[PDB]
Amino acid sequence: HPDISVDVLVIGAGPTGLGAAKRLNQIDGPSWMIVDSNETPGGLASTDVTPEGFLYDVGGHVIFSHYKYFDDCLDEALPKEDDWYTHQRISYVRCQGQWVPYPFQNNISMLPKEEQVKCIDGMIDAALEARVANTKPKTFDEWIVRMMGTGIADLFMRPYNFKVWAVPTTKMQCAWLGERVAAPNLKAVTTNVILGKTAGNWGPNATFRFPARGGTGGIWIAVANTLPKEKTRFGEKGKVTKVNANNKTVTLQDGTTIGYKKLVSTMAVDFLAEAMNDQELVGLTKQLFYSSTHVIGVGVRGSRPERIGDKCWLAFPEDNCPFYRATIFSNYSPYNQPEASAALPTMQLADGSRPQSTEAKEGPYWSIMLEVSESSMKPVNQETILADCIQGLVNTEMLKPTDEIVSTYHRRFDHGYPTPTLEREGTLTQILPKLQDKDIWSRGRFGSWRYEVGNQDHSFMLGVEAVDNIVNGAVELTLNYPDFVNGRQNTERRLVDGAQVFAKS
Amino acid sequence: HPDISVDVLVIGAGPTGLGAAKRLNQIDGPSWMIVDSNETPGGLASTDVTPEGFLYDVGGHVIFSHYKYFDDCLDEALPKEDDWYTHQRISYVRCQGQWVPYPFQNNISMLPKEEQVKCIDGMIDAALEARVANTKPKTFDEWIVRMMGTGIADLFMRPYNFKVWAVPTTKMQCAWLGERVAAPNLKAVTTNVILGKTAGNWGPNATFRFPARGGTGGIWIAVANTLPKEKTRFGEKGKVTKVNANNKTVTLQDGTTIGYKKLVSTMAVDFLAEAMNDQELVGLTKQLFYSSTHVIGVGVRGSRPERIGDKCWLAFPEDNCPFYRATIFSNYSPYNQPEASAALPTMQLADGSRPQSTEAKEGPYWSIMLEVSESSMKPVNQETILADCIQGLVNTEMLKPTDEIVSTYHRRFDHGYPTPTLEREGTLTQILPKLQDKDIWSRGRFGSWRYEVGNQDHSFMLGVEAVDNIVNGAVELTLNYPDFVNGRQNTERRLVDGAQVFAKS
Amino acid sequence: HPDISVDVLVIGAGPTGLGAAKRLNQIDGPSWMIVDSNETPGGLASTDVTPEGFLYDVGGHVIFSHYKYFDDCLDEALPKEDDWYTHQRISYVRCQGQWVPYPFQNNISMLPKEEQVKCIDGMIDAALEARVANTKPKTFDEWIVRMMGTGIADLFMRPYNFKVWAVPTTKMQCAWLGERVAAPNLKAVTTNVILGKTAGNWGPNATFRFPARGGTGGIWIAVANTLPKEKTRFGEKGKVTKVNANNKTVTLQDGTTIGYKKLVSTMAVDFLAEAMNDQELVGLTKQLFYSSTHVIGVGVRGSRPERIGDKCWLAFPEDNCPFYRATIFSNYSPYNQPEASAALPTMQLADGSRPQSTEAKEGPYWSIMLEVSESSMKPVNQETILADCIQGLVNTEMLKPTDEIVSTYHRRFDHGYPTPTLEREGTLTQILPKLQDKDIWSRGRFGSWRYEVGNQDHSFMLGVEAVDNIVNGAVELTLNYPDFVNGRQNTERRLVDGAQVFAKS
Amino acid sequence: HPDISVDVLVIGAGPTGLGAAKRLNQIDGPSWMIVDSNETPGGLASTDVTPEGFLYDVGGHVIFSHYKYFDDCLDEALPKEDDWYTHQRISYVRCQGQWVPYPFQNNISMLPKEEQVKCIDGMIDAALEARVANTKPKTFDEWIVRMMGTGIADLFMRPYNFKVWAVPTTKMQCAWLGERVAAPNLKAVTTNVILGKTAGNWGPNATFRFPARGGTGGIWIAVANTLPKEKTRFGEKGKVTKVNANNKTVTLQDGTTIGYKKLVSTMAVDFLAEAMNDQELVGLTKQLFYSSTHVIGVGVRGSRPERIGDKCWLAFPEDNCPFYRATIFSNYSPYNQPEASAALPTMQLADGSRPQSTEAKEGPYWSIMLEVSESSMKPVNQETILADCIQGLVNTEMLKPTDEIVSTYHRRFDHGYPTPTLEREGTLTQILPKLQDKDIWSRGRFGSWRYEVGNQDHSFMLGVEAVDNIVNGAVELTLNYPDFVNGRQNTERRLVDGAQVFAKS
Repeated sequence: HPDISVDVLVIGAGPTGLGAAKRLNQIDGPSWMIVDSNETPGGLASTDVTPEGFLYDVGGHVIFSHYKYFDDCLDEALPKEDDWYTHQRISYVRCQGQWVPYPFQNNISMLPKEEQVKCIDGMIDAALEARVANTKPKTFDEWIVRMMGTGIADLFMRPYNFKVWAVPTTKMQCAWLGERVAAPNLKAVTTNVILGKTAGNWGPNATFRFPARGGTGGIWIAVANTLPKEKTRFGEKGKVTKVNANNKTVTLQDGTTIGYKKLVSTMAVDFLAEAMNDQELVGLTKQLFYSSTHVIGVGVRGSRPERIGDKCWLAFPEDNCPFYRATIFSNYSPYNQPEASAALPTMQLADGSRPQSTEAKEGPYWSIMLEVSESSMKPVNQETILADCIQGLVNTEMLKPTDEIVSTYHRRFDHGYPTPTLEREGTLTQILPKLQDKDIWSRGRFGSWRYEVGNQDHSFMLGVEAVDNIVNGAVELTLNYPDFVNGRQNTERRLVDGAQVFAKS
Repeated sequence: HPDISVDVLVIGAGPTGLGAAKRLNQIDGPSWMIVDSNETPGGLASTDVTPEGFLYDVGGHVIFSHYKYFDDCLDEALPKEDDWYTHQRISYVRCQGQWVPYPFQNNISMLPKEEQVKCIDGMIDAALEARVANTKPKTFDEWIVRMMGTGIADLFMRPYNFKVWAVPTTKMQCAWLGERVAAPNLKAVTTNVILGKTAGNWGPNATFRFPARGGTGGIWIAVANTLPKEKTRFGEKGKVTKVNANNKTVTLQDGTTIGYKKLVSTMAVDFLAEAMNDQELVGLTKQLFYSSTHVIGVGVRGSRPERIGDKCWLAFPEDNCPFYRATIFSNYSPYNQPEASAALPTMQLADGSRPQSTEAKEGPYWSIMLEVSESSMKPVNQETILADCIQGLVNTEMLKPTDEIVSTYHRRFDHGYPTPTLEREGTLTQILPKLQDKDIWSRGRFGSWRYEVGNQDHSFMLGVEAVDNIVNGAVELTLNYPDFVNGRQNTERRLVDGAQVFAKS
Repeated sequence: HPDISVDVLVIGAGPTGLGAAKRLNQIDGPSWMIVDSNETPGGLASTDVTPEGFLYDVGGHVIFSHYKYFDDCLDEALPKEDDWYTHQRISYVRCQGQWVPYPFQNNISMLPKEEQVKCIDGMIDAALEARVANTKPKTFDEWIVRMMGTGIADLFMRPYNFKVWAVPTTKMQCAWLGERVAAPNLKAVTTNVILGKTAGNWGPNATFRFPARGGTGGIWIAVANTLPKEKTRFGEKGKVTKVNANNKTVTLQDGTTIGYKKLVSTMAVDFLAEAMNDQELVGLTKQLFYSSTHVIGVGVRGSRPERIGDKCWLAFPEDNCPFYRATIFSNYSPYNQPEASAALPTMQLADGSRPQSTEAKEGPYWSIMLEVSESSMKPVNQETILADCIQGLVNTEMLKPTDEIVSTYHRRFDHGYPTPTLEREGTLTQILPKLQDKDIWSRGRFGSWRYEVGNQDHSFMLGVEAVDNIVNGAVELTLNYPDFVNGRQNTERRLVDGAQVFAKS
Repeated sequence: HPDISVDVLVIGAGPTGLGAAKRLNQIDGPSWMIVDSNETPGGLASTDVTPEGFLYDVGGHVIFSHYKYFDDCLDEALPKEDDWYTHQRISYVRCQGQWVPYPFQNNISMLPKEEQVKCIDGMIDAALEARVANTKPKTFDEWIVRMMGTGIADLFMRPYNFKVWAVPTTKMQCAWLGERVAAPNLKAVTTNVILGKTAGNWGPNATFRFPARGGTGGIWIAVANTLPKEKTRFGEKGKVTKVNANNKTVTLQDGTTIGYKKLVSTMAVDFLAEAMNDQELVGLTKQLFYSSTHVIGVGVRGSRPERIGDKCWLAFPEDNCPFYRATIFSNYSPYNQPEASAALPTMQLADGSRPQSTEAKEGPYWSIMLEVSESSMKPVNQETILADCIQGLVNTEMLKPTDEIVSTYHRRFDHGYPTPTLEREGTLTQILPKLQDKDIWSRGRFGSWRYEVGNQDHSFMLGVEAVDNIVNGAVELTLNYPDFVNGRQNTERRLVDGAQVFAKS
């Protein structure tokens, strides 16, 4: 006899868990409950704030929704027109003193001519190989070089992805990138070079909306608030410490035990295996690879410098900086940093100098959010990484030596990226089925470990589709067919389906 | 106010409509009702009997299920082990006086060696061209030649498919055939030719089950039987004559009006448009192409001849018979024809002459079922078609001139096959969305006109999935993604889902 | 019995005939002589002079020597260092107001960026096609597009070659172009586009030498001069009017009969068939195709304009002028036009106006030589072609409207170019062996009709090798293997061979 | 001041040297002399005879002539039709108990079926690669696999050519094999397999003629006897022991010195280097590679066994015998072995037994000529090679254990094959130009070291073409352009050219 019993138990109130709970709440048939060890929902889509009042997401978080369901829930949670700000998807690659518009290969006219000649020769080779190709690429590296050619590969995607994944490109699968043939568009690349043209992959219709307040985490707080309070349990009181798969019982930190018939676990699957004391599953989940994510934030005094402008996020293939991505987070919402009348002392100059004065002076302020990856193949000195990042900002000309830093943030997230290693699927197809057999739907960015469906919308839907499978016999498409859900706008499943309509009648 | 009002109205009680009925019945949420102009459910999956006691399906009907849900309803309708007979999927291609095992190209070692050279030379060209191919084939014909080469194409798939579809291969699309690359397996084909080897694509793991009694129609009668009778209206009283899509009112032949919220229509969509008196839709649907099927049944006196043996169905590329397929229907079940003891007179010899005796004599009996197709491009003489079929049975040596025919059958089904013409999708993407904008789900063999998802299981699931889209927001996978449902085991959806389990508390 | 008897008779005393005569003379075995209807040897390699003292060759003649033998005779004919001037092989294509250095495709960076894009895109298609090509091209046109791509083909080689050959490129074979695979050097073309590089195919090591005096005609006058006079018969006295192959008898216009053992005929082979009164051969020779050449010469007052500079010959694909080639003939030798002190009146300005003043003014002078083709598919209006050419020089900015023309030249040459039509080889293979079997060696530009071996050195060597075959069993490499002789330095055969050295002992 | 002085000196009276002489004699201009260390001309084209009366060439010699000149000299030497026998070019490959008709790949239907499958699969791979090939093979081995596919390659050409060349196929170049594309005729191979055809590449047109008497050597004795005797010095008196390049003087065994103006040396070029005492040259010629040849001859008692029949020569890829080639020498001429009434004792039976009787018995007789290769990569035990060859004959079912042997022959020829190693051209293009600079035409099978022009006719013509270069400036086509001479009928150079016709007038 456990203290609580429900039909379906959801561990975790990240996007994936909140999805489950939303669908469960919409269906309102089987009983359910959601728990989380954090008092605040959001998981890796949470947001911190520095004591100086600079918000930081867990690194660059831009929403692109493949599902009208996701949209419905965001619209419900933040329904007002100024709950959101709309921006173009403006991104660039830092290469050889230049801000190269994404996509890199369409903009190498900004590079020295001698370099363009190397790139184009490289891609000519790739086009001619691609014309007679009858195998699929087996690694991320093959995919890159087949798609880009050697010169362009070496300039960007190759060193960039090591910096991103903290594993070399030769060690990753490439199926996760979808069905597009690994072949170059040689005409597009040569055309822009010939025309001396630059062109980004954004415009009036390639946008994203970002929450006005609270950062990305404001979304998930608001979504969570729509759920019936009593069916939630967040904080130390919601910490799962034991899962008895055989007895279908979960134990919490405070000794409270929960009976379930179906388990949706959105905690990391290596953690769940531990919570199960399933030795075999601990072995299997230890074979999975992941990188850790250091997020570093810098609050800078002054209005937005011309050189920064409308830039949103930025990729960094070169090694004069430790970060792989920078976000101009102050561009996402004016409320991601203090108002210009907020007085802050300067903490340091970007070159590391003490400020001439320690007096609190006003803004306006802008803000840079950096990401650094860590793994057993790429260590990160936690003591010096902030300074390395700030030096990185100077080296990349994001900051002048004189720019005034007024806030710093550094947090290290254990599970950051789940890595599409060559061995991933071989391992996941041993883990997920055994959990399934015990009526455990383990889902999410580290629930099911599949990056290609690891964004907020994917996660959210992984939870929804897990619930729909449990209840309505629906296919878990996001889980098992990433190319399908990413290749279409999923419009059928809505926050109001015909069931709720016919029922109110 | 209309006579009857339901949330969901289902028109038609062939496999599709029944699928919709069974899903509505299972969900047991929205009120629903199903109508049909025939007293007997089944549509083109029904079974006729001659006055002499020989059953015939609407042509060769062999179940291969892609879906667990479908299996669930069949198991439910016919739960006993002796409700079913299991057979191996044994088929042959009649070619140049010989029975060649399917797949044809793996068995051309039966042909004369000179012919084998031509065949292999053809496939060598196709192999060599496949190796540098950078375009998808645009027609059924292009597809066929790329797969097989000229020689093999001309021997079998070209003339056979004309005899099947009553249109030239050059007039059909090939996308309906799936995502498999149009390229020959040269090695397999040459290998069997070198080894002088024949090999069928059947065996103990490639089987089908057939109803013990009542033909294929018996399935659907039994599936209907599990529905609540009051929600069914089958016969003259159930014939739809008028659909008013703006009123969401249907009018039956006997004057009965049924008001609906959502319509699942499984009648031929060109008929639906007429019933709607929607001239725009009439014009659109008139642009679709279909063949008619003539079904010819022949009952023969005698134990099953050795030349026939365990043969199930048979393909006929050649001109010496008008039918494209023959089914040894007496192999599918002993109850498809009378017991040996039944006394029946001989109607005629297979060579068309009068029998030596007018007297009723005993069996055993066997039975052959034939399909002749017909279209505007392939007229059929309806007056000579029976004798032409029988003569064809003699020409192909399925019947000896002296064989005694004790029963004959001929029926013409106007909508037999929805033709994958080059124009089909262009027309359908005008029709199907325009109907769904009026909350009409037009689904099924001629409801949505897609042969590639046009078997009994497909149809059934088009009904099920239509309902699941209407009620639960499910993706209509079978409708819009034939390659997807056909390329997997569709296991998630069951006759008992978690919903029904959690409910029963 | 004939008036004259020799072992080997040579008809014609252009380069081919003189070649024969030179080798016969060197060998000094078989008796021989040479006739020509012209009192001045040289054929199409002769030179005219206007009454005003401007020299014109039969269009642009630039020697590239594939053979040492040819060099030896040229050296012997004109031994003095100052019998020659050396120039680099400088040449341009006129296109869109620009002088584009040859090779055209390596220099399209002078064209507008939008033209460049078109050019590269075309070449990218051709490169991709070449990667999977497994057929040789069949026509000149196919060859061109495979080498260059559409855009580049259309800018230069297609319309240029129509203006050259007076037949469309589609009507010509392409084997005459050599054995190089028809594929683009896409990398070289893009690289020069990217770098904004121009690069002409000339320099210190790509030169030609030109007679200091008498034009190209000076060469052959001086070569003929080394022959023993008594074995020549040049002028009216040497015109061949009848050839009796069966009798091995040639008749001259003055009644002189010459019996021969072997005939080397270098006259146009259609002319030979008429002289043979051989209706079969006349029939075959009429199936050959040739164009006529209009040579236009323009003498111009003034020191050589800077816009002209050291230009040698120039190509004109465009239809703003009738000529296909212009030669700055005054660059070849200072004695191709009068000294600066020579006094000439202005005949007309380039704009076509004739000035009132007959005042003879001094020089210096420069000189343009132009070529316009004519054929049955390309009529030339002889009455206006001079004025059209001159307007062409103004259209192409070679002449200012105000430039003063002091001399004009125009002459039509019936047989100008032997055309590499599709049918050429088929026809020649009937003609040349038939003549062979009669001991007639028909050789030379129109003797054997092969442009690819139709230059002065080739022609000369066709004579030499015909004699060497006749006397010494030598292979006629130049005749039957143009690729072989053009792909090597032919150094083995000299004006002094061992035979002569050993004999002088 | 030398003992004798000539214009041209020929060292060697093998085919190459005799060619030079024959041409020198024909021209009858420059003075000349020919020497050889052997009293009997022929070199490796000579014929030995055993004490028992069995003739043996230096292994299988079969004439295929690319030249009319060669034919002329042969016809002159042996003019009666009685002097020659004509035979169809009948050869087989010994493979797994079968005699497989050349060409091997067109006849694998004699092999087990399972193996035909391996072969065809392998060649199918090759055809698919060839369709997309963009590079020429770099080695003999790459050439073989690209032509034949793996399986066919392993069965024959790979193991065979190591047995022929005594170097692995990976060590040799492939240009020597000519300009044909390295690609399979897939349809020809599959066609014969399907049809079960065993088709030989010989017929009433594919013939060779072989001398009636004296074997191959009889040819060259007869050609030599046409030379003015006094200009020949053959035997110990004609042995060259010294070549002083700078004095243009040769010194003979007895002391006789000869001054030349030009030298044609047909001795092996490593021997020439030595005779020149040129250090640099010796170094270079030592870097050339060559295989030695062991010729084994077996005289057998009895009429030609049925199993042998009309076989001419036979190739042996397999490891159960040491020879690469057998020749049924008794098939070439009835005079290659004693007449039937010739009495001979049996030396041994083929299994090695002593014969039952020691007395001489009559014939008739037949005869087998075997070839074994030797090199630093493939030693040959000279003491046992005869016995191993005889065992080979039993192993290959060429001889029964009971077959009686009445003669044995073994002889080792040091310079056997000049090897087309990868390094061959690098070395030769460093040697021949230096000899050329000293007025030394080093020519022939080991004079110029090129197997692809290393047959009797090539060798002859190498000598002829060297003379014609020396005297008449002729191109040395056979020397520098093997693909050219071999790809054509060389008919222009005759034993009586025009020069000799015109001189007798």
